[PDB]
Amino acid sequence: SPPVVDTVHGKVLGKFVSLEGFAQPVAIFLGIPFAKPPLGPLRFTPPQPAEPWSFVKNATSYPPMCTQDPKAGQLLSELFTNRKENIPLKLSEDCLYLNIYTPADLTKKNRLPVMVWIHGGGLMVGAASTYDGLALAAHENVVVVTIQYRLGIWGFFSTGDEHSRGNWGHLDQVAALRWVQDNIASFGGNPGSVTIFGESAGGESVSVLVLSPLAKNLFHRAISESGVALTSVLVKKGDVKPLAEQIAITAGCKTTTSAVMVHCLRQKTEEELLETTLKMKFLSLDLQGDPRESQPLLGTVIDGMLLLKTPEELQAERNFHTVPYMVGINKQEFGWLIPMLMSYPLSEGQLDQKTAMSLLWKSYPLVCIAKELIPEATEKYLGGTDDTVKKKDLFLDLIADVMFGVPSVIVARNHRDAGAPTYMYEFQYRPSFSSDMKPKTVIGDHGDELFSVFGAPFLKEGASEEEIRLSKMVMKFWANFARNGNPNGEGLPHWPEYNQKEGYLQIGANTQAAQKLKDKEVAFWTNLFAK
Amino acid sequence: SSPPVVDTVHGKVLGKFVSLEGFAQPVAIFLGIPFAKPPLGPLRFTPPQPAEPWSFVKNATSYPPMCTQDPKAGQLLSELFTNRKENIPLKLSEDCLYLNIYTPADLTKKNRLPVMVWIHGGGLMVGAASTYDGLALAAHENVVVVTIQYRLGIWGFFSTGDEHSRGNWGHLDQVAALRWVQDNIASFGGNPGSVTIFGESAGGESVSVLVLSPLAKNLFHRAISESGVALTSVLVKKGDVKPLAEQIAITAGCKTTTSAVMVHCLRQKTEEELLETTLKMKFLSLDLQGDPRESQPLLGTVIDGMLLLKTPEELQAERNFHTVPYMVGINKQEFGWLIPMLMSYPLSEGQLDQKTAMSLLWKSYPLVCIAKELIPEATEKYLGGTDDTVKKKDLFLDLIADVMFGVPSVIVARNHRDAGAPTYMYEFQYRPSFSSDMKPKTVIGDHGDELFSVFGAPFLKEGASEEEIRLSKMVMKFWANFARNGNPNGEGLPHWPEYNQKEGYLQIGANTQAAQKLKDKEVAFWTNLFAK
Amino acid sequence: SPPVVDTVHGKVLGKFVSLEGFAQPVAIFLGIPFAKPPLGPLRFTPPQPAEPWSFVKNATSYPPMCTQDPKAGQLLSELFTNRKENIPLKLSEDCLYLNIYTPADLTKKNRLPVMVWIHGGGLMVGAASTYDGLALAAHENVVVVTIQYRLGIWGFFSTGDEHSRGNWGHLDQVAALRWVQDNIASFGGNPGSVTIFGESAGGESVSVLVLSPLAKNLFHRAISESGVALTSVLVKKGDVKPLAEQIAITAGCKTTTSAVMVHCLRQKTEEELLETTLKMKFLSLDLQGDPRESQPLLGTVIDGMLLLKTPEELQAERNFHTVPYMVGINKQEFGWLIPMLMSYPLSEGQLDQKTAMSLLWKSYPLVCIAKELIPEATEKYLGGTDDTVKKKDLFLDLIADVMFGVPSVIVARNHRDAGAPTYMYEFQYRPSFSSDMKPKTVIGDHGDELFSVFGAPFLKEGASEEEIRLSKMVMKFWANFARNGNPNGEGLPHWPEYNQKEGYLQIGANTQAAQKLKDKEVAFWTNLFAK
Ligand SMILES: *[C@@H]1O[C@H](CO)[C@@H](O[C@H]2O[C@H](CO)[C@@H](O)[C@H](O)[C@H]2NC(C)=O)[C@H](O)[C@H]1NC(C)=O
Ligand SMILES: CC(=O)N[C@H]1[C@H]([C@H](O)[C@H](O)CO)O[C@@](O)(C(=O)O)C[C@@H]1O
Ligand SMILES: Nc1c2c(nc3ccccc13)CCCC2
Ligand SMILES: Nc1c2c(nc3ccccc13)CCCC2
Ligand SMILES: Nc1c2c(nc3ccccc13)CCCC2
Ligand SMILES: *[C@@H]1O[C@H](CO)[C@@H](O)[C@H](O)[C@H]1NC(C)=O
Ligand SMILES: *[C@@H]1O[C@H](CO)[C@@H](O)[C@H](O)[C@H]1NC(C)=O
Repeated sequence: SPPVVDTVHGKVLGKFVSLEGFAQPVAIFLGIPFAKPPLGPLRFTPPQPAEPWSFVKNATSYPPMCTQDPKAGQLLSELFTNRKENIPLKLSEDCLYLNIYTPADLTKKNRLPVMVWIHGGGLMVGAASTYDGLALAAHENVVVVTIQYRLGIWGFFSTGDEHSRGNWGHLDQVAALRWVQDNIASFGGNPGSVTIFGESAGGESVSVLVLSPLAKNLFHRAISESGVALTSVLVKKGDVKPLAEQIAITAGCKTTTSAVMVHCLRQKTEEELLETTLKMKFLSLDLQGDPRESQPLLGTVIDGMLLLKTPEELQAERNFHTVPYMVGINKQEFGWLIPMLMSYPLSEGQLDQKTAMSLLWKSYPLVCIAKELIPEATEKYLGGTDDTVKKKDLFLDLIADVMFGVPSVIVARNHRDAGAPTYMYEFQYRPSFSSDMKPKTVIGDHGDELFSVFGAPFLKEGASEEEIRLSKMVMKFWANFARNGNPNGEGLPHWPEYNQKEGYLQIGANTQAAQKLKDKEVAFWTNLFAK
Repeated sequence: SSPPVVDTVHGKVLGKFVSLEGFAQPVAIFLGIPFAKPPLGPLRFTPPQPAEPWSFVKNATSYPPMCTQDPKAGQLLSELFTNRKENIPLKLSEDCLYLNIYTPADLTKKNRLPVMVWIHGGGLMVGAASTYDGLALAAHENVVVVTIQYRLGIWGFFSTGDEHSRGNWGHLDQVAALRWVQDNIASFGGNPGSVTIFGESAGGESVSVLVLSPLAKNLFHRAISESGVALTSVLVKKGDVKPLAEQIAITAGCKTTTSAVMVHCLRQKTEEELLETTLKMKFLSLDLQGDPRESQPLLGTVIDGMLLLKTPEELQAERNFHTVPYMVGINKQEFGWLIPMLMSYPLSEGQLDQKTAMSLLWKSYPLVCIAKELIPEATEKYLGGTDDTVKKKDLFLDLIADVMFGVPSVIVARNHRDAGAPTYMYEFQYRPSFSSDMKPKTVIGDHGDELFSVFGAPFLKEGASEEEIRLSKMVMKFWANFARNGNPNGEGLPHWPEYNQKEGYLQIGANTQAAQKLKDKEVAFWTNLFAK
Repeated sequence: SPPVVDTVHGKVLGKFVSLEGFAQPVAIFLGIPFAKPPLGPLRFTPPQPAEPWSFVKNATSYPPMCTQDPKAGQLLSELFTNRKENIPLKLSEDCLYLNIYTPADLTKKNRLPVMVWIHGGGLMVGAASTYDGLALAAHENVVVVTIQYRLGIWGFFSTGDEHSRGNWGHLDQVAALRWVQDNIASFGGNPGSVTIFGESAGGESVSVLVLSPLAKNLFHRAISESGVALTSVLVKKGDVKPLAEQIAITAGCKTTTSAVMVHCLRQKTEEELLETTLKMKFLSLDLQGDPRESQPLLGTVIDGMLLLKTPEELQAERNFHTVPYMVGINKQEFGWLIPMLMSYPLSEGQLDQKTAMSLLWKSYPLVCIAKELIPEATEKYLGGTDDTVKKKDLFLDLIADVMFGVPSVIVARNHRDAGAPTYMYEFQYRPSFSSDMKPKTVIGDHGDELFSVFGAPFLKEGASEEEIRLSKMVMKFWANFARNGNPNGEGLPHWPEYNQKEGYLQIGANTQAAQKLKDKEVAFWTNLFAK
């Protein structure tokens, strides 16, 4: 009969789902509320605990995804899902739910490691239901939890002061982790061993939680995939008041004071805030006016609750409570996916430096390179050869290194020097699940590792023995890390720890260890930004 | 100093004098003259009506607003296509049926200069007349330049397929502006007996549409279509238009019970709600999700029974159209950069394998209409010649350009010629210094590049080489000679052969010379392919 | 291939439908517009000519029915339709359409008689699509046309002055008759021979058209089935201003002036006017307050365009169209359907005079019998027996006679005395198509003749031979009347003309002639109301 688990707030009914090659059916619970719906006065406020229910709550239907651009959200889900057919999702402000995939025999007593997944999507789009934890759970014997949190205006609107601090979405992630602590034992998970992992904005969220005192003791291991707190495009520094006013004005609100803007925005309907979102044209590279004034995403701010100061300052603090941390990147972070989703103005296979400099300046919101420095940056990367074809490839490497490569290594180095176990990787592989619109030459594009991590080869059809093995290896590395804070194990290539030798693992068709990931790039960019 | 005051049928207008270096007679410029009644309220989705007469003098010296459209796309396109020094920021408004006049004539005396009426492009969804400054062309060639505006998007082309909302309101506005020219241009030193209509892209398709429409009879005497004709499928809705109409009404929160209900409901919506609906439909952007055959890139021309009695193809099969001198042209790389960029094509890698190419070509259905079964043959034909992946990408862009512009342009020219009318063709291949900085140096003759020569950008903007200056002078000469005689030829200019059975055409660029049989093989390949 | 006809405003495409045993198929055209949609500023104004269309208009789907109580309209359509299955109809203010059923060979030239049907429904509900003309058209070789007209508030709102005269629905009826004159020949119809017929409110409409100068030359024969201009409830006499104001107030409008009330009601959405309609509780007997103040329906008024004076004044003046006129009633007009639809308070097979008197006073809006006269009226109908079962039956008769019986005979008499051919009938048969909720004892209830007139026995599945025989005879009489202004013909029982002998036909399983229909009832009520 259907699995029924008892949680703090009430009973929940899930369903059993078997996976070829496993005798123990996985118990799946969809749409479990971990907080009170952020509706009405609750919009733009920290999450409150869910209210208890009387009988058995049916947890067998996908929850709606947080309000976001429905077309961009659906496209993204289609490109990222590990399941056979993408699941159409409904939109709603009532989205603070989480899905659980437990391989534990609930009739007995278990304490399996827990892996909490934080999806990406620039903090503007995305959903938990996009990711099916069936394969990872069944193959690695771990409890997989996929959570949701407020996005866009709903999750990050900030006036820069106490009337709307911001980071609601991040507070939601924290609320989910607190929920896991109080309830995961009932699903056969060990609250004493929770690993948080995510990619892109999800990786940046994990990185933020790692530096936050609010998340202390809510997790014991962390994994950031293609995204950290130093990925400047997701973190807003300085005064955020101007942005708040641009949003309120576009929404048809007065900007008399912070309290007035917030109060007015709380009165707007979901559709009105969604229409405001579309007018702001987020997720897109603005090619008009001054690049310095364009804000393609609404993200993390230094609110004073979640983050006491900038991530750059919080890293140097060699004494906070640490946890094993794995930080990785993909070979071509800006190879296709991101540029495509941002309508990046690149269509020619040949790029000249004059144009490169123009594009880089227009890319200010993503790279933050002062106009006076564009020449140096461009010359450093493109002055290499006289092949304009190779020049555009190097240009894509430049964006990638600034957005993910250098930030990741800098975070890893600081985590290491803080005395905590650190691991790094570089993923280079072109999955068969890639979009038909993605050139075959792109290898290790943003998000390419997700298919291996969530066992797509075991849910989706068609996959070479090589792709299947790669997924088994990756899931093993990730689950081993979940269990012991060390990815190593028998039958797996050796993954050196990221110490002073800066060893890291190159993951792909052929997997081996290497040293000094992005060494020269970090040196160059650190000196450039120093100016 | 003393501003020029002209007497129009509806009242007096006051303009301003502007001097262009190299000419004694200052050009009299009149901005924002209304040629129709503001299409507000119950007038939305109906034919344009005559402007109301006014007393005293109407000050015509401020740019009029551009018709309601995506403000970000509208403004960006304006910056990319303007020929003046600084782009003029424009206001949005449903009250947009205005035109600007640039007359080089001496209004104190009598003048009958040839008149050139410009119709801007922008997929019938965006654009403005003010983007194009007629000062240079007017002074340099002694012609009266008129830039007109017309309703765009929902306001200009919403159609229910029946009598409740036939559609083509934007084209009816173009007709009304031409009618205003006939009745008023003489007062500005123009000759209503010699009116030339020219436009680029959607503007070119409009010109082509006017050539095939009974409503435009005796309104123009010469025509020029630049990069766009009535056979550019994407702009001409063929088949049942009801589905698109219902989808627009639904998005606007309207019931679809009957056509009259849809129309009545949309008429009650505010300008902002319709603009929000427009932004939600996400027009002029490649939809990468779902079935490509359901994507609706834009709202456009329909066979309404008033403007167009039947499809363009049928109208030309039978020589049923205005046999005025016609110049049809294209640029070397129509889909080179500007359009793929504005439509958000996924070409960040700049390279492309055949499998990826067939995938995008299929997603490009709304633009090219190539059945999935035919994609392999179409792709093999263009990319199979080389193994280089970057080159393949270049050939892929040529393939899309040939289908949207190249082939349609030649087919139209041939039908116009075979109808015994004077026909001319050209292929523009040059990269202006006024190109966007984000546009690589390898893109030459991209969509819109010829506009800078036609409107004398080298004489209004700065940094033009002597070669570019010489090109613009030659092009304006050709265009104005054509406007004057229906033949572009003149002393001092390369010989431009007429597009007859020999199919001669002019290659315009750094090197300007006559050639023959433009896109001959391509027309043959595609005419056969589309026949299954 | 499909039938394509050329009409003044353009081409229309219909469809061929064959009837078992008929060689030539019937051409059917559904939803042809005969006027411009009465939307926006056209609400509460006379109908305007329809705009022409350019190609071929597809007229093969049923048009919507004019806005009205959706629950009530659907129920009524289901009870009256002659089709095998009732068609669900959509609501819309855009409802000025008509359906055509022509048995003619369109490839030739035909001049078949035309019968224009005006549906009933108290001028508050109803639809043309409820009535299928296939059978009547094929069996009698006549062109059948079913029309629609504005209903309720949209069709009859009147301020009592020039700012909103009222009777928009009747003007819509005139517009359709005008369209028939200009276009019917194209459908094989003869504009020189048009017969208008309807039942209930449609019967009253036909009666009003006979008295209106606006309809001269639009028809040549008329048939009123259970309803005439003397059926008081459908005709507003006196000052209509108070009702106008009550509707305005219910809709949230000010009543400062007529123009202000009209202008305000024009800005209301269809839904708002429908909600106002529901709050008014039309088509329902009000059991609260003074019976004299309740208005169960919005109807005809003496506007000065359609009607220049009350029917009574126009009859005395002998000022009207002297076309052949057939006027009939059913045995039990208030037998079940109407009392049921009005939520009439009667659930006992027995009724005492005291209760009867209270009910009759409550029925004021339907009968207009002053309270001081209630005793005499009641004593005259019930006082003859002690059987309280027979008393309630007699109570229903009294309502029926006052609403239909007497008014019909008086109208027949005035028409006869005006020198025009007149015929009367009394229908007494219980169709097998009656509702399952209608007691078997009710015979000749309101609307029962409709199934015979429209040939339900030929469209519905398996009707008894007796019922089939009755319908063939009725359609025969109706069609002979249509072509000759005299129903008589070969093989049909003799139907005497309604002259000084006052002969009329008793239609039923046994059809025979009789004399002096409701003669004593008319004498009684005429004397009573004269007080
Ligand atoms: C005319 O309209 C009808 C109804 O819209 C079309 O009929 C087809 O679709 C209807 C259901 O959506 C059905 O009622 C019809 O039975 C169905 N069959 C056909 C094709 O007749 C019809 O195609 C239209 N014809 C024209 C000339 O457009
Ligand atoms: C919306 C509108 O009508 N603006 C018009 C303005 C106003 O008339 C003036 O600013 C006076 O208010 O001036 C013009 O006519 C003009 O000078 O050419 C252009 C423009 O169309
Ligand atoms: N996944 C995305 C990320 C970023 N931008 C994006 C923009 C559009 C769609 C997806 C995105 C910025 C860096 C973090 C990841
Ligand atoms: N997106 C388009 C633009 C232009 N023409 C177009 C023609 C067809 C389809 C899309 C188009 C002209 C310049 C502005 C952009
Ligand atoms: N009140 C009346 C109702 C109906 N018809 C009527 C016909 C005439 C006069 C009053 C009527 C049909 C059913 C609903 C009520
Ligand atoms: C739970 O809901 C699902 C549909 O989402 C349904 O299949 C199932 O019957 C429900 N369980 C119970 C017992 O309500
Ligand atoms: C005409 O309009 C211009 C622009 O606003 C203004 O500067 C000028 O004073 C006006 N002249 C007249 C005639 O009012």
